[PDB]
Amino acid sequence: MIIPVRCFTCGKIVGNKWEAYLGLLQAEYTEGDALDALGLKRYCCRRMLLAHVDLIEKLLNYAPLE
Amino acid sequence: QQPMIYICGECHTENEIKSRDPIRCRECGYRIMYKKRTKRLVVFDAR
Amino acid sequence: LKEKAMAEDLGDQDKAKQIQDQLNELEERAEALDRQRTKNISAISYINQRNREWNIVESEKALVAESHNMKNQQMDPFTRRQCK
Amino acid sequence: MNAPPAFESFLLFEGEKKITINKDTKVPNACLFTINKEDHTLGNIIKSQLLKDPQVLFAGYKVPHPLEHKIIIRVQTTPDYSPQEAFTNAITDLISELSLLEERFRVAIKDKQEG
Amino acid sequence: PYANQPTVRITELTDENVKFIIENTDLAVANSIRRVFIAEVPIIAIDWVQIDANSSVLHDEFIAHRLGLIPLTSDDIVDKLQYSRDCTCEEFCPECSVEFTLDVRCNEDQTRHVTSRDLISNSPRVIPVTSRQDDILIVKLRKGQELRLRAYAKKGFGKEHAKWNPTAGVAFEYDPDNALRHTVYPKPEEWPKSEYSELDEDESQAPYDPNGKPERFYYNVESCGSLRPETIVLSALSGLKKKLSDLQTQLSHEIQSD
Amino acid sequence: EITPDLWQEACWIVISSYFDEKGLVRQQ
Amino acid sequence: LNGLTDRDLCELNECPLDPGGYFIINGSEKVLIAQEKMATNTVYVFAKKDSKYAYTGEC
Amino acid sequence: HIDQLKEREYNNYSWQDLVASGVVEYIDTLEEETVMLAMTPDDLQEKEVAYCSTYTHCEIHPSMILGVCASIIPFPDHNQSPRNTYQSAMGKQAMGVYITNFHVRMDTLAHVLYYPQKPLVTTRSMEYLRFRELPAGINSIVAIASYTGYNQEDSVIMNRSAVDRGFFRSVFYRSYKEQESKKGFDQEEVFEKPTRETCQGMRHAIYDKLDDDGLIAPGVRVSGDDVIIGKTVTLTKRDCSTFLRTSETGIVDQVMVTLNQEGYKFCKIRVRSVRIPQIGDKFASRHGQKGTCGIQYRQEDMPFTCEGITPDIIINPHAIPSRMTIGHLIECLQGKVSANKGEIGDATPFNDAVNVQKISNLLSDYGYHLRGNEVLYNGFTGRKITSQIFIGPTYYQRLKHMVDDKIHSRARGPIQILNRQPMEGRSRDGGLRFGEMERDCQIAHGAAQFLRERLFEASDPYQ
Amino acid sequence: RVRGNLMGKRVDFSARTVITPDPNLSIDQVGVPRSIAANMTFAEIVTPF
Amino acid sequence: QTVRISQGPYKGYIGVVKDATESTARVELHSTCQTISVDRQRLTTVGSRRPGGM
Amino acid sequence: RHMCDGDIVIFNRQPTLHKMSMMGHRVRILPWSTFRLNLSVTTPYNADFDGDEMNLHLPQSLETRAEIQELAMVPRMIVTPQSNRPVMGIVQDTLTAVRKFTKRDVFLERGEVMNLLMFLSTWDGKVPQPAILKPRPLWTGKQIFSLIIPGHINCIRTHSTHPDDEDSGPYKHISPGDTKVVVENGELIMGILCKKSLGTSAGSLVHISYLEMGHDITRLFYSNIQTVINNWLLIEGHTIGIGDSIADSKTYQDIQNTIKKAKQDVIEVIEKAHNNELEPTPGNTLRQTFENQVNRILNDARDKTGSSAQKSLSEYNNFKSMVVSGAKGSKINISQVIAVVGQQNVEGKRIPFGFKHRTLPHFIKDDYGPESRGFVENSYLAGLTPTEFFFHAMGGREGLIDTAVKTAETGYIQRRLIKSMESVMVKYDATVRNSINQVVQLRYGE
Amino acid sequence: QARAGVSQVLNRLTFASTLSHLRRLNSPIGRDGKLAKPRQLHNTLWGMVCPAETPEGHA
Amino acid sequence: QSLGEPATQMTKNVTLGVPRLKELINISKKPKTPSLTV
Amino acid sequence: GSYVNYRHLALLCDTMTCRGHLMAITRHGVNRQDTGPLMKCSFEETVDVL
RNA sequence: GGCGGUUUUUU
Ligand SMILES: [Mg+2]
Ligand SMILES: [Zn+2]
Ligand SMILES: [Zn+2]
Ligand SMILES: [Zn+2]
Repeated sequence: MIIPVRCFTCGKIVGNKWEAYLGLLQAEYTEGDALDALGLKRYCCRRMLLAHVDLIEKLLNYAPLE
Repeated sequence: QQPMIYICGECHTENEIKSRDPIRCRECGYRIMYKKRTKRLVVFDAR
Repeated sequence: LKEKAMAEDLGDQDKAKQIQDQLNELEERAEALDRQRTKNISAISYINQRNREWNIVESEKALVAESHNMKNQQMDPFTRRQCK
Repeated sequence: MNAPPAFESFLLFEGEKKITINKDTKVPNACLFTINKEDHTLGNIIKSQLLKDPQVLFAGYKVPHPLEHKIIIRVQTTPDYSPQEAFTNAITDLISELSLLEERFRVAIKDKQEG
Repeated sequence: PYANQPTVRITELTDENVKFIIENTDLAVANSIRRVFIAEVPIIAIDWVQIDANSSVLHDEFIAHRLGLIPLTSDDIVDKLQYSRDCTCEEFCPECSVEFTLDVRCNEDQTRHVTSRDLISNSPRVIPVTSRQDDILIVKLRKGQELRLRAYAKKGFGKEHAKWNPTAGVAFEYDPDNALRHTVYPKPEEWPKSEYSELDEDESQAPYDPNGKPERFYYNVESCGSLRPETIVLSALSGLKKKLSDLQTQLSHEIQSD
Repeated sequence: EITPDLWQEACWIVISSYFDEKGLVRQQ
Repeated sequence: LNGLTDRDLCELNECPLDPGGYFIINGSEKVLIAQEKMATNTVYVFAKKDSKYAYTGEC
Repeated sequence: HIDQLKEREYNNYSWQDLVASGVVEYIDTLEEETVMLAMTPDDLQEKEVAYCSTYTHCEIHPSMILGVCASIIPFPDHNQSPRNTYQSAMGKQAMGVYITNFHVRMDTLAHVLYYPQKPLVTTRSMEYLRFRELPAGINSIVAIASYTGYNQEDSVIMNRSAVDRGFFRSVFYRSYKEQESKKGFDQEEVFEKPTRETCQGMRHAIYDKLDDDGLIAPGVRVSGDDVIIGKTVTLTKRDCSTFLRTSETGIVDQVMVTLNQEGYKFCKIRVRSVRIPQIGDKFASRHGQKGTCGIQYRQEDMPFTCEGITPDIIINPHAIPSRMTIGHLIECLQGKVSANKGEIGDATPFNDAVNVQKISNLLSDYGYHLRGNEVLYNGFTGRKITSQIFIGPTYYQRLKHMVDDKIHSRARGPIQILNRQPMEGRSRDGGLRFGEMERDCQIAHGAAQFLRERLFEASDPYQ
Repeated sequence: RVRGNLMGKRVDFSARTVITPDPNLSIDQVGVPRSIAANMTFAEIVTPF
Repeated sequence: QTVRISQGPYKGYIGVVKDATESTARVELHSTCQTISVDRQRLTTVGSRRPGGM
Repeated sequence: RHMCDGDIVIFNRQPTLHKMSMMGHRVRILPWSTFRLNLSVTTPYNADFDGDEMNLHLPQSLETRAEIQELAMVPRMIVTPQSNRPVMGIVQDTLTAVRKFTKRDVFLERGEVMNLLMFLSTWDGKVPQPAILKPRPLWTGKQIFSLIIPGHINCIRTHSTHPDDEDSGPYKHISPGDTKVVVENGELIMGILCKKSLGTSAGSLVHISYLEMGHDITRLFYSNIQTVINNWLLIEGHTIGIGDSIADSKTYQDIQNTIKKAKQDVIEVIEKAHNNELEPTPGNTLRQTFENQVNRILNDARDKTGSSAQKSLSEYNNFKSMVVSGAKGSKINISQVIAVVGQQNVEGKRIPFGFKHRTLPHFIKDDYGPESRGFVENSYLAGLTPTEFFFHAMGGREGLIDTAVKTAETGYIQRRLIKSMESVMVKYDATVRNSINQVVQLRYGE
Repeated sequence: QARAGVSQVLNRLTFASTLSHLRRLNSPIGRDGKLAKPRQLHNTLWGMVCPAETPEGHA
Repeated sequence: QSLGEPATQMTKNVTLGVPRLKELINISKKPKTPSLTV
Repeated sequence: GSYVNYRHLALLCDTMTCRGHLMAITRHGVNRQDTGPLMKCSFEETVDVL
């Protein structure tokens, strides 16, 4: 539902990179380039960005009030 | 002095519903309403 | 409710008024959604659409490259039936 | 529901002893040291240090059970050398070696930091 | 019948990771130091959360989990603070804990990104990795939702929970060229050469060495952000030494009692 | 014009259109 | 929710991913399993051997 | 048609256009017996031995024969048919975000996974099945090996540190509904705290945990045998309320109150419980490799490659050959390749262009063994393992088969009314049945005393 | 009765839980949990011993 | 009544006393899904009233 | 009093098929919430640790407790009277581990030997003389395993990969391949261990141990074998993956040639059957003999491809290691994985013509070709064609239906068999009689 | 006397389960039949029925 | 039990396995595959 | 290929051929012996034999 | 102190 705070395998902080990842992918960088641009050498941490599903958006679509 | 406060379903407004009273909002008029979070010490261990 | 009232009422003026009210409500809802999703909720859809377009073009270039590099195809882990 | 807490892997319980010694009757000059609330960290190094010591005929640590926080180190030295002093000297020399390594690492770091 | 004289040489010193090489040591000691880096390393981290109002969409425990995973710098505070379990007082005293507060509420139309920056810490030095690179996203709030809580971070190590695991990814390698034959390659020509391989590109692996012991242990300690890498190495060495000292003291008392 | 070889990609555009036109529970 | 927009679906506490096509009786989501039988108006021929008839045409 | 269809959405081209142009035709099972169907258009139409040369139709994509749960299986043709069927059956039991609006639902029994990631290798069919948006699993670094021994007969060894960070963490919701009604002329129910005086029939449990209205407030702790609603029926009052089932333990999420069709006060209360992956939990990949978490080791104890990459799961290598599930190995290899590259791969069943050699060639261009094997280290002593373990990403799931939901015991619990014998069922706090087969086993053993004790002493003594 | 409640009864002091490997235990040992150990009870006579 | 463990390994947790005795006392942990038995002297009542009511 | 460590319970799996399915166990409590048991006590129960469920009963009387301890117990119920052979054998990863551990090229250092000796509950406390003193003390896997064998046990066994044409020729008592297990005075001398020596078979090592030593001695034997071989496997390591599934190119060429020859042969058989030359084999009709010849040709082709694949395997291959150990797998599985799956028969015959004279709408009518009827030409490693994929699905469905009907009928069969003789028993007069004292056998088992 | 199980409770355990239950079929043959011809996968179920998704118990 | 345990494992014409086992257990007047070996 | 001790087979054959005639293992063969109603109902035809 | 039925799942 939301980007984890760290990698399950390694432990590197990753929650502070989802927005940068979206921005780099939207600019022009591909995933394979934006990943190493952010700095994710180990493949165990690249899955947190290649596979993470973002359902918090759908969750917020059901606004309580207003 | 706790009249038991509820939150409407779609309006999300607070309502005071006492015993032996209908379950409806003060406005619009729905039949759904939830309660409010308790006042106890909700403490967690970030574990 | 407005749509049901418009479908139930046969008067032309009432139907036009209901249609105008429904259009105004839809426009207001769309404006609120846009103002609420101007960030994040819209950037995610933008990145998704551009990424699917990039994937389509990637697949097309891969296909044309596979069609071009038709020199030889000698592999072991592959086969196909051949009756008669 | 029966998951153990997370502090029972290192914290000692009221009544449990940290280290216990038990002399064996099968062979002479043989002692098993049972250490409570420890893991392979505090066992593999002691086994390796005991091996380096030539007067130690046998030295090996084991974990009776992974879920159980406990290890058993069997030691056997020459008849003119007791396993208690063997273990003591092993731990002492290991501590000295770690301190020397820490000092060397610190000086190497302070040199690497613009030097 | 004594210990050895290990040497150390650093090859890369940075503010994110440190690569060094230890020579003239034993494989057991190397592995022990590695495991101590990964677990037994004092460090501060959120541990006791108290939420007063959470109208967000996630769960009430989800917030606490994320707050615990958020790192917190402790370069010179972990050595001063004591374990809350060994404290000699009641309630999280500032002498053995740090306090944090969060109070956010989405008023504008755009959704809010409650990041780690909202964690207002009472202490100056104990703060999340946001000094010197976006912040850790806790949750997202929409208009009409809020989140008010206060947390206390204590000292701990990885052996208790993964939150107190400073080392992100410890890379430990010994004997790059399979010289000691600790790993038998069915087809050596099909395996790549290690980063530290001194062997040429012709030969696949170094020949066999019978009277050869494991030496030259290469470590690449990558810090998550809380403690610096060299600080982690020093703290781990100190912790291992303290464990050995406590074991020796207990052994002496046991021998004297018998 | 016939589409030789280059078909692994066009083979799924038709499936995509079919699923977008008709849902999974369209029979019910 | 006949051809309604995802906006209104979310406003009505529903999601656009719900395939739908299931009843709601007494608050429970009821789904009808498609039952199968023999096609009517077709003449089959069987040879049941555990009887007195050698062949049998069914309609 | 391909281009007019690719430029759809933006304009107004759909499947109806193809059906009208006369490029597609709906063939039924009775007419399919009289057409010369083809698999692929290019392969089966060039110029070889005159096999038929009179094709009338051509399928779209062969893999389309697969269904819903069988479609999500990557490389299903690389596995045995029984394991594909087992996987299609277990896929329905996987946890994750079953629906986007779950916070509004009040269903009974609902498991929601925290971080449901997307498969690193997705078939081209799940794109329409909608599995990528609402996944039911996490991509884990699985290492096929026999590390300790707790994963030797269809069992796994999870990483304790990963579980701590939030590896397959989930929340289970349980709802409880209760409506007051007019039982009779004199009998009548009402929500009210049963005090210790006026109420005669009452349970020996806590009641002040709830508010005056009688409904437990949200975000409050609750354990087994704790009052959740204050229903009292006037005879003066009998406590006819409901209690949280035993062995539940959780926290109240929300409370809803309304008027049912009859017009009486009807409330629903769902209590959530965060189920931390512990041993005994049942897991399964997308190939029928079901298992139960045997033991969990920390990151310091789990093995590690040349760099800081400890496996999250360790299956039993012995579970591979007998079951013949090479699709799982292919998936792991392709997942390693996709994570090193930076994009989801394809696992379509029939593709004629996804072999193992080419995937291995791509993987070798990243410093890894072409076959995926890597060199690990004994996490305990730190010595290299002589055997190069096969580690790589693989998509795992988590079934709702929790160990806490199945554990049960008994010590003279409740008894039935017809035949004074123990109850049945974990919810009713019943005892296990000593079957006739168990009777025969005991007879063979010759333990008549034990047999009589089971069928009389601990069953239903009577004079 | 003859096959449901005479030749096949339901007994007390019985527990049912999933199983997992444990090579550290002998073939005659069975690793039981703590909840079940606390729930079940064995009656023992009192003796000055 | 709501209590707070002031000493011991569980120092910091909050729970409601389920079963009390003359020495020990059973307390249910708010966070974890388990009830423990801690000495009574180790507990400290914190309560949860609601001043005001007007 | 609550259940404490050491109590005697009776553990069971819901389907009690035979006596060895409800044996006593000594209770041991552990933190987590799951029943547990040694893997060797998994064959009797037939459990699998994949989410199974087992029952645990506790008696309530010293009388009944002693009765269970003396009769129904794991170590006492090691051999079964149905086949007078063990039922608890090393049939898990420990089996493959001990096989690789007991090879002739296994050498250990003093550190590893002394670490493995820690896991031996029947160690006398003396370190054995190393098989290689100089130039460096190196023990041997077999030498370390000798200490695990209790007492002075004597037995001889044959290894799986033992060439039969060896006892006749020379090197009878000195096998080049390290076969012919010859244990003397409880000390392994020659040969490698596998299921033939440690598994459940008549005269196996565990069987000889139980017949010679006692039940408690055999219990300690099982425990030590597992606990030492697992700790050594911690260092050895065992895995499986593509590195083991791939062939050696030339194997692929041989497999393709064999498949082409098989196709040509079946086409020739079809041409002969069409032109009316294949005479009816005695006892069978023309179609019957045609199907028999086609099936024999396909089976011969499959066996040839499998033998070629097996001979092409390498010693470092994990599939071959597990197969030769007998822990899990078989030569047919390795063949179906690498070389070729084979035919997908249904009801003991080939895939029928569901449609009008053809299997699927793709294939043309009257196509008795191999691929058209179901012969899977590819392998699980190189993907499968959709037709053969659907056909493999049909074969799997047949197997599932067969298992269901078997489980439904055998239940009633066993119920009747037990109700027919639940009362028979041997009397003190040394004679078998029923409940009516009617002599059934003057002496049990004649 | 009528059928049973024609209307089931939609299993809302995951999205795949919801879809599968909505597109599921069911045969009217008696439960646990001695015969074995109707359970076998017929060749005609190509592109019409999933050849893998099916229970493994008595049905 | 000894004759029932392998019954759970077992499967010109002989019809061996569970069917033949059932036929022998139930002395019937008409077996399925009668035959003499002369 | 399986093996079963000859003792079990001999015992079964003897129980089937004890009363001269081939007593069938089914109810119709076992309930004819003069064992007793409490044992015949334990198998089948409960109400009938009672 | 509470029942019958059906369905779905698991070994
Ligand atoms: Mg099983
Ligand atoms: Zn990582
Ligand atoms: Zn209202
Ligand atoms: Zn303090």
